[PDB]
Amino acid sequence: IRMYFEPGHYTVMENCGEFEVRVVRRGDISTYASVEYETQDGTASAGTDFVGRKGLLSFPPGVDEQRFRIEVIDDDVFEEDECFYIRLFNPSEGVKLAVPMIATVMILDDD
Ligand SMILES: [Ca+2]
Ligand SMILES: [Ca+2]
Ligand SMILES: [Ca+2]
Ligand SMILES: [Ca+2]
Repeated sequence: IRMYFEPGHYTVMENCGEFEVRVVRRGDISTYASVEYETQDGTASAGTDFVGRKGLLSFPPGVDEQRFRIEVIDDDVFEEDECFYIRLFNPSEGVKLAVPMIATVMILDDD
């Protein structure tokens, strides 16, 4: 069992409100599996550019992907391109992560 981000890169608009992130499970599909994710600060900041999130992604037997939305924080203040990262971790017993196993998000400014 392998798990990774697909898409691994996300290009998002500051006005976009929310975007879906997607993690995929490959190999044996027949057993329950899970992986934890957590946003991580980059040149973009939790609290000011996006709202931080940590979670558990559960894959029941038979399901090979999980999606989750992340909220982008809009404002009226000019910036240039900025990144933050979502990272995977604590995969359940059978699981080994593959690349990408950290997703990259660029917030394109609009102001
Ligand atoms: Ca910023
Ligand atoms: Ca911003
Ligand atoms: Ca804006
Ligand atoms: Ca802005």
